Amino acid sequence: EQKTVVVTTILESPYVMMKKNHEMLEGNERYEGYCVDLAAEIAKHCGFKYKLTIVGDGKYGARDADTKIWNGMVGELVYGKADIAIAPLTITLVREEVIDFSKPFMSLGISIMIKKPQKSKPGVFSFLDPLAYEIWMCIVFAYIGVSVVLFLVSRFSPYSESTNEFGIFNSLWFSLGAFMQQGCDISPRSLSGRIVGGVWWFFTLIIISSYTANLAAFLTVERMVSPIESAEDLSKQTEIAYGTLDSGSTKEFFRRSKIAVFDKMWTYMRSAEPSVFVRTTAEGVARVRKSKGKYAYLLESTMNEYIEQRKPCDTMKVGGNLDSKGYGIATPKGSSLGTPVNLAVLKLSEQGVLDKLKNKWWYDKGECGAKDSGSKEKTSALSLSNVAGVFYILVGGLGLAMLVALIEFCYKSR
Amino acid sequence: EQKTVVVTTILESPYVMMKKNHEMLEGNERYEGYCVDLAAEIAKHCGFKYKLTIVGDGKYGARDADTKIWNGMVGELVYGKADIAIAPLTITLVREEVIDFSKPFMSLGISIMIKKPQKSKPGVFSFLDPLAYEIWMCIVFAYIGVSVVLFLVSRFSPYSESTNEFGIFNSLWFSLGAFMQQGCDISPRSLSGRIVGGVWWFFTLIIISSYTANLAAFLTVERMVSPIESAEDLSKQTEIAYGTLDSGSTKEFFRRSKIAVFDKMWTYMRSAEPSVFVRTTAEGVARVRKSKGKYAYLLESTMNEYIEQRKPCDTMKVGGNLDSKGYGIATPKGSSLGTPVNLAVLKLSEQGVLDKLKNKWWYDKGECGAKDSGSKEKTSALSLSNVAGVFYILVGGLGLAMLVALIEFCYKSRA
Amino acid sequence: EQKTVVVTTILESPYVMMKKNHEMLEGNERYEGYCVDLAAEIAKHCGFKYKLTIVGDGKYGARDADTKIWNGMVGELVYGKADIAIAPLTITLVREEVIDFSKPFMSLGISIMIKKPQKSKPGVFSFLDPLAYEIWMCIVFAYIGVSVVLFLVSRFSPYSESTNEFGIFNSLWFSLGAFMQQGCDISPRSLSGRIVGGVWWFFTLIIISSYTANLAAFLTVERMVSPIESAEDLSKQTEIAYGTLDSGSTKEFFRRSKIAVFDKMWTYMRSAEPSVFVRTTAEGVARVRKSKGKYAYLLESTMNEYIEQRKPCDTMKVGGNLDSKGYGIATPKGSSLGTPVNLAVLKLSEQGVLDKLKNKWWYDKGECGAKDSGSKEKTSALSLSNVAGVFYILVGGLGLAMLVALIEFCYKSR
Amino acid sequence: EQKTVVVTTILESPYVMMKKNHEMLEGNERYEGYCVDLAAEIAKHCGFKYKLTIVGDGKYGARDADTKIWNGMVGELVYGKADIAIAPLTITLVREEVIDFSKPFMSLGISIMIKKPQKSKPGVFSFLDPLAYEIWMCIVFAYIGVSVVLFLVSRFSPYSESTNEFGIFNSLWFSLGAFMQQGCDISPRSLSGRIVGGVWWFFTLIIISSYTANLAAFLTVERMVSPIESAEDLSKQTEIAYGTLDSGSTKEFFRRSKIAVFDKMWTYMRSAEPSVFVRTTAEGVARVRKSKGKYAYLLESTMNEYIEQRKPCDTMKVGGNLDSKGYGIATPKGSSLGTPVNLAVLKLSEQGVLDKLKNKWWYDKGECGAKDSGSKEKTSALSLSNVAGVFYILVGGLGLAMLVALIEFCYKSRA
Ligand SMILES: N[C@@H](CCC(=O)O)C(=O)O
Ligand SMILES: N[C@@H](CCC(=O)O)C(=O)O
Ligand SMILES: N[C@@H](CCC(=O)O)C(=O)O
Ligand SMILES: N[C@@H](CCC(=O)O)C(=O)O
Repeated sequence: EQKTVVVTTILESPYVMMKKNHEMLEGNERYEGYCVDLAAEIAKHCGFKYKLTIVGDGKYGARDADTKIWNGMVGELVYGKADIAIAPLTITLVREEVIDFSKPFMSLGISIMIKKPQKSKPGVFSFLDPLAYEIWMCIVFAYIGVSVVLFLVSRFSPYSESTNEFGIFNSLWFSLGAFMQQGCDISPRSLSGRIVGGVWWFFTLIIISSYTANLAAFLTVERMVSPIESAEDLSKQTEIAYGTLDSGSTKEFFRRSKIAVFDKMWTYMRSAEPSVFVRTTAEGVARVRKSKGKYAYLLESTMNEYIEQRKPCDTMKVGGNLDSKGYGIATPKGSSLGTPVNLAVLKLSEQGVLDKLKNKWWYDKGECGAKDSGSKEKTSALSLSNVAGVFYILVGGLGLAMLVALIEFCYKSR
Repeated sequence: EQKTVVVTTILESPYVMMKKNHEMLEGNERYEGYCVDLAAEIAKHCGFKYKLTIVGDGKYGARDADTKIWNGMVGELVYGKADIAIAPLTITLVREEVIDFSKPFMSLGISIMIKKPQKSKPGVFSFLDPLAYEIWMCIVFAYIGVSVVLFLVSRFSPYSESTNEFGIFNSLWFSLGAFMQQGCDISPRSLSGRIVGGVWWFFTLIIISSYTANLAAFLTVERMVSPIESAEDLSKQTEIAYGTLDSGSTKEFFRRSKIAVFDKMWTYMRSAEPSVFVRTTAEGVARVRKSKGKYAYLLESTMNEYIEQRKPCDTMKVGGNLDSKGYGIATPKGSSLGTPVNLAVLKLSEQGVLDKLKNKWWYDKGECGAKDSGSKEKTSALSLSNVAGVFYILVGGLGLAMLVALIEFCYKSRA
Repeated sequence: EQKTVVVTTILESPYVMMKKNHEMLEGNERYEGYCVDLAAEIAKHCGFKYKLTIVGDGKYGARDADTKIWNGMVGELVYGKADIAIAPLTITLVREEVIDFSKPFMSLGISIMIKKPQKSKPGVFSFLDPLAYEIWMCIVFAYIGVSVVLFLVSRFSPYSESTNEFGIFNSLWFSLGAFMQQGCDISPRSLSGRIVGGVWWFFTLIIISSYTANLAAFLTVERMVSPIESAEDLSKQTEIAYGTLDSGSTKEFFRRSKIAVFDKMWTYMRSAEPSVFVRTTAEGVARVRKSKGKYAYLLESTMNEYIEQRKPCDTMKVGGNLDSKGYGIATPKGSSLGTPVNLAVLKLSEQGVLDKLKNKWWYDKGECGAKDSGSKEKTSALSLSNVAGVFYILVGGLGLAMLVALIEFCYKSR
Repeated sequence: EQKTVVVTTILESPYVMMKKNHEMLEGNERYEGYCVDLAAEIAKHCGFKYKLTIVGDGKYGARDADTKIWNGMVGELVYGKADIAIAPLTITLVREEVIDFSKPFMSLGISIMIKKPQKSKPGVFSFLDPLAYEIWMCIVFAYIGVSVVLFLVSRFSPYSESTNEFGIFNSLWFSLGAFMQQGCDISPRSLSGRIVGGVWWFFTLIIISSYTANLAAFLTVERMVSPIESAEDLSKQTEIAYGTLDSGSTKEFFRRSKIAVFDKMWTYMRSAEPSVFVRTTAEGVARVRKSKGKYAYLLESTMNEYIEQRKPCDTMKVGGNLDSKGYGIATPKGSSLGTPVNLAVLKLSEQGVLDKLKNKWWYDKGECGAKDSGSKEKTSALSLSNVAGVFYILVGGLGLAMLVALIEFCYKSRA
């Protein structure tokens, strides 16, 4: 008369959590979580008796090669260890053909997860950065031209030789002194020269004012670096390594996806030399955190958004997710339990209690309000590294400067 | 053949479009599009003819208030006006209850679209913008008087008037270099003149500082542009506006959902006035183009990402997909052809023709060059264009002095 | 009552709002008195017809002195012209004298409302602001001393005295030109003088850099700053007049209040010139908007909030609530209706419908919601009025400069 | 008769406090405070004898839900161990059904409480703080090296060393003025020297700009601090924690009210651990005092206004009151004292004796009132202290140069 069933589940942290009294409790009491209280609600509607169990394989597990003999979690259904599965498991025809599935309870998709980027060590020459590259070339050519035009106009028969000191060497010297805003030893006596002298002042005044303003702007609200826009970039580059969780349905999806980017990524991962795949969520997390972002991990975004709130907040989503897929309850073929739980799942889908479960197990567990910069940093003094460049230039210049005197003296040695 | 199957259709690119000269063509040949091809695939695989018909009221339709009447294509299905529905009809519970669907053939999410904001190429002389015309003009007038007074004071009968170099031209040349803080070759000696020098120096000290400060502040403000992202801002931002197509089941979803984000959205849309809703997709996207920044629009991501690649290329997606849905071919309740249709759908799926048709229709029409993809977010770099004008001023200045020196020669050679 | 009642009500937008078709709507269907038809729960139980009736005097009503005449609402209740009032009216013993009350449905208090402040025109001399009076003073004494010390040490006996240009006049000239960062031809050429020269350069360098930095910060962020915040300021009031609603029981409360700050306020409000009070909401509103900078108005915080979200969004709450009191139903003494309606108000408080009663009007009409610092209009060009001071100084100095030459000329006339 | 009625009370300032000589005094004189004073007016109106008694567990108490056994003062009132109680217990319906109350004698508001923000005392040389110690150090060495190289290269024979003025001391004088951008009297002649000059010029041009930019940034970040205001954003801020007294009426209010912001507050108060709850006002205040900046507390505003006026003055109100409440004297149901007590309360209210008590217990007690008035420090201006040290450096510099001339005299005076 009486009847009981065995249930399969998995200790996924968003879905099932190990109760502190884990030493001796039964699976119907050992556990709490979205799967646990979903199962309780299902048994409340359908009335059937059950016991919770972990997946005996403790994993999703891969298909047996060349046979597709099922993994632990599916085999426990097919071979009578269990008759119902309530787990975060991907809906697909390659599974629907062997076992029945309920209506999906959630809709979700693949995402990348990456280490949150951090401030890099500043560049040795980064003191140039505000003013952009090309302008320095324009400045150089302008200085040349200005010196030449000054020299010519100064000496093009002002009525004559020796009438003033403006030699070409001295003309370059005047041109250089006028820029860095320093002592002026001489001045153009002639109108055309005073004219040439004039505009160069306005030009330097504007340039310097712009530079000093912009550098001041730069030091406020840094808001920099964004190394990857989407997996597009990850498909163009090859330095950063990546891979899926092993045995995952992502691997089968890529195995047959005809999209050129995804087909290229698949053929690479098939061709990848090191061990790109990870067996566990913990391994996938640790590998990225170890790699300082040099390796990136693919997972269903609903795990990422759970880990995102579990401090430290050193991980982030990027990209607009990969696809859309359902999660649902599963049932082996011919099992009488199938439709009486499927109708209960339909009830919950239309009654909306799942929104209560989602609130209870994700949104109430949000912690990391640091996303919105809830606390304001304080500026600190410049490090020596932020200006180090100028000292090398200085000392090198002095070193060169000594050499000239010796070579001049050796020329004048006879 | 028993009878030609009555097909309901609505004009929507790329699903269905009018032919270039449709008025010249056969009634079915009048139309072209993704679904028109698929209709031929259905006719092939199931082995019967079909008749294309435009949906009379031009909408999917919804349940009428307080009457439970059905209008739109669904109305035509529930009242037996047609035999099969061929349109990007989304599958939802409140309609599944009365019409039958094949296996889904495509998956989608909802998306948000906005106008591309600007083309901010700086003006040729915009570096002057901190000071405005009047300040420069008054500086110009002020410049003269200082020299004039210096000259007048410098030259008088010492009751020895030759004992100073402050001629008129030198009295100019002193003052310009003084204003630029470049120093001088000579310094005034009379008590009167030093006062003038002092006040002109003070004037300089104020002006140059003010200019530098203002330019710095201006760039500082520009750094904080902080554009809207991820639609989360629409929980709090209200300077923007947004809305949806009318009679779309998007509206039913929004008014039926209770998720606090989307509850807030429906609360806004239920109460904001004047009506943010729109009756047609064509004028809806035009509403964004007309609103030019103030009104955003919500639509299926498939449509957003079709449109945004079209020739004008003046709009873009923002944020990710809000949810997930799918299309299915639909037919009245108990239509015996429905299972043959489901088999045809399954075979066309397995054959990959669902890619074939999409690969024809989407990628060739991707005529926008997709430049300025945002892959280099300014990097705070001060572009050369922003300062270009000064180089023209410099070159012109140098160009003039040649001609000056030439006429100076022509003078010195005959005076 | 004759199985029929005329509910005393007042048209006030936080509680009752006229329907558009008031030319043809009649009875309760002329309005949306959700603020009443819940408390009418006992009217539902008794089944008597209730008409939402406009208070005859259109005002909260009052009680006279001497004659003790009862006005408006109060009059029509005590004279038996009306029978039940659900009007938003203040609980006070002066009314408990002749009528009785239910438990108050909500609590509120005295509030004060002013026109939102605005940026005035810039000050003529406001260009001085970054350094303040003390520093601007001290610079002068520093300049004096530096010149004096230079003159002293430069004219120790060289061995013949006055072997260099550094007279006192020239010393003042040199030190002034050194302050302004200007070309000075003469040089100390002496140890003590060079020492003195150095420090003055370092001093000016620091001063100027500080000034420019601070002004740069000043232009980035603006804050209007409210001129007053407290009742103490209103006791120290300069010109801004203030007053309560006329005929309002807050006025009698102020007449009753003995506490020294409020007694001083009252004795001012007694001794202020006539027309300091206002009789209606609209009169107070217009007076405040007319008072660009001359008057401030006091009202109940719930009405302040109800206005604060309306258009134009040009008013603000200032300060805290001055007191607290309840609003509740009022009825003639010992009424066979007034007794049981308290049961309705009680159990409606247990049901918590007060939250809906608030939300439907105060929060659904939030309208002019949050404004913050996120994005602003371009700072735009600096106006001439922000620097006008310098031009006056300049032209004044030039005008003076000629005078010295004429008097010098007349001195050298013999 | 009257068997020496027992009054229950809990110690709290200014309500009731111990006498400083309670180690040796006896009777009700062992105490001071608002309520124990008012007890004399109660005895005046009742005509009865009474004794003060300390509440054993020292708290108001709670229903103890899932058990429904009252404790605290309410416990003593329901189990008949307390004849009458006088304490700042607020009247609530969940209490009124257990105990009687007089007319309310005083009105209250709930308040938030925080530590004072520490005053930003300037440093004597804080003007240096933008530029870091190592840079200031290394500038000196670079200045030395440049000067030495300029000297050496200038005076090596030109083929004769008398041909130029660049002596060692003159070489030190050139470089200093060049670094300060003050110009100079003389200019280097040889190509090597001009190279050195240009290098040193570029170096200063970089340094001075960097210094100015950093100082401007440093002030800018400061300005926009925007401290917490009205404290309602404790519903939104999370870096700063806030507490509430155990068993207090507030502990019910946040469970029992259902306004959304207070809902998320109660969710915080439920979830946060170490718990927000505290057993005593004294140690909660101590917790705030030690947990400066990061911690806050909820209390009756009347208590904050008592506490914040004490000599330490390190704490203050923030924001407006949360609600409105009152206090009444309490007694078991149907006590024949109740109506006499209500009459006494009414009389004392009408007589204004409430103020005659209150004035002694707050207005003489206030001993901190220093607030910005007449003028305000915070507006924009820099204080003199913020740059003060430079003036000391200047004065000392001028003070030194006298002695140089004095030793120059002491040399020359015996040539
Ligand atoms: N292990 C999950 C997810 C794997 C994946 O993301 O592909 C499943 O196969 O159902
Ligand atoms: N017509 C679709 C929505 C189309 C859209 O919002 O883009 C529906 O029934 O929901
Ligand atoms: N609502 C107040 C009138 C306004 C006032 O007192 O200022 C009353 O019930 O009397
Ligand atoms: N004395 C108040 C304390 C209120 C509180 O702090 O929660 C009471 O009766 O509970």
